[PDB]
Amino acid sequence: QFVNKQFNYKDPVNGVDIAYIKIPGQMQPVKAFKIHNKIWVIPERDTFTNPEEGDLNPPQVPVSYYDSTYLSTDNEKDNYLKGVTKLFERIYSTDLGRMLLTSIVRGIPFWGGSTIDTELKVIDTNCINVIQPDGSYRSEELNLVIIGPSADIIQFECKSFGHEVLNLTRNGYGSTQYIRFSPDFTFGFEESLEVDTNPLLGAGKFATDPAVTLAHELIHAGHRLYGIAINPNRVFKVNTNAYYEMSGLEVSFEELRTFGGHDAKFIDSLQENEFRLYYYNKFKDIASTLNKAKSIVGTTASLQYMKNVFKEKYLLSEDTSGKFSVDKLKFDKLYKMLTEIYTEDNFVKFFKVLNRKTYLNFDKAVFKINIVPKVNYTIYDGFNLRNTNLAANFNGQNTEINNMNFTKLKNFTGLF
Ligand SMILES: [Zn+2]
Repeated sequence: QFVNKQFNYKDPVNGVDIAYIKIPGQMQPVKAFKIHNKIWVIPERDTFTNPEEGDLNPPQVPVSYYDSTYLSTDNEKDNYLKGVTKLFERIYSTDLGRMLLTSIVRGIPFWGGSTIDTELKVIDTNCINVIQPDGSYRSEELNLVIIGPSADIIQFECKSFGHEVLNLTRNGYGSTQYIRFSPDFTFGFEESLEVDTNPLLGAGKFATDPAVTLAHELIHAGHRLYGIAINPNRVFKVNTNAYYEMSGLEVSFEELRTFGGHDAKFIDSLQENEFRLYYYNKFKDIASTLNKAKSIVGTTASLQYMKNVFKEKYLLSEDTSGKFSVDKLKFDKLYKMLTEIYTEDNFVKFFKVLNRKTYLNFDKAVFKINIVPKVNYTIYDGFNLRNTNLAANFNGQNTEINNMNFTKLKNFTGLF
């Protein structure tokens, strides 16, 4: 199992894996759960990571959904925690998911906080502050936090804190990733491509498996933890869908990469090679920075332990004297793993689900779901339960046939 404890929300705090924490304005502490080394879950709406997003009311775009009361009660938080746990187990049960989660846990954000070259130092915004049994705070490094959505319930995304001059998600360093996510809602899509990619057609017959949606965000998180995310200012000015063109819709290269399959091929070979070279250069910077460091700051870890952590993360070569370098062959291999093997399209193949065929579509609807009961959804089958009417033809994802598992909250078709 990926998650050794089946936490209940009302389990007592212990200051270790069930604790009140603060994240790096003023905030009150929030109850959080450490589901795995380097990975925490905060069953709260995210009113914390962005100062401009401190409340839960609408400011509405077609694809949005608002309910300021979602995820306010203990029962909802208990189910949130169980649902997120189940999705991590579903992911981890696949070879591809085990690979991705292993990469994520090994992807410790770089200790790039020193302004003195000869010293190696943590960056504080890659930590959380945990209330200990005596009521005082300690600082804990972590890689990933799953948190509830902000005002728009269905705006899922990977958020992280910046640095004053460093671009941590694009300079190889990485940073702690906060994924706004809910297991309590999902998207409807259409099985015919010419309907799915038309904004005027379809009610959302099939439901997206939320394990795919979480995997998608985890793939972004992998890019961002390794500091290889593509700048969102690099976009495909889509010219393969007449409706996209009418509205001038642009899609980031980072999204196309993450989806994979034919979408990723809209990044041409020259651009692919440019980015590979750019990020290779960032890993070389990191090796040079590590070589300059002769002392560590803080008392919790030795310099040789931290140099090993980063050797293992970046797959660096180390000579006998202890000098690091980047092997271009190993770089290309890791870069390829993170960017081409870990894709939405590949997850679809492992989960054996129906899914959108492209990111360049129009979402059809949003449904309320409940994946916690095993009669509804399982680690091994998702909605498409074996030895039932739901096992065949993705019938479990068919919102018409498995109608008790989906309640439509909003239609998007006709609003674009
Ligand atoms: Zn995405």
